[PDB]
Amino acid sequence: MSGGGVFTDILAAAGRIFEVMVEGHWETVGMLFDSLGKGTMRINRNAYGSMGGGSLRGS
Repeated sequence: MSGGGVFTDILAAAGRIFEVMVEGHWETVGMLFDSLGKGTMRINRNAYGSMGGGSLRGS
């Protein structure tokens, strides 16, 4: 554990810290994201009901 052994564990810890920290980040997103993810789905669908299959056809 001299060199990168411990350091990688530190990396593993922080990564895991940040990771569990990240999960919580998206926990609140179900709110902010919903403001333009749930309702957006409608925007996109409509924006795709013809705009994304005939006008631009996504290509």
